[PDB]
Amino acid sequence: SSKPKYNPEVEAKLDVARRLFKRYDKDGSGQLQDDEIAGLLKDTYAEMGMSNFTPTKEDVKIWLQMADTNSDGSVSLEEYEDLIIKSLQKAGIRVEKQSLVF
Repeated sequence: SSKPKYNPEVEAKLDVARRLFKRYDKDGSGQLQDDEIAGLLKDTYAEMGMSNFTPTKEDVKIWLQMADTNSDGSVSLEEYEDLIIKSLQKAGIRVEKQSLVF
């Protein structure tokens, strides 16, 4: 019903990641399979001026487990952005999410 409250510095990075998602999602399925992720990293890496290494079905697997919460070989829009959140924390971006006491 209600969504959390993230800082303006967080969404700022989540926006650029949103376009990159659909940029590869041609099937419009809303999930980046091990294949769709193969080339995705190549671009996602360019964001940091990286060499844009070309991994394989194996490497992509270890990367999928990080983003994907179900590790079902599919990273949803919400499952992908999160991957950048963990990095944004160390990158120098303050983020806050609605967390209550269990």
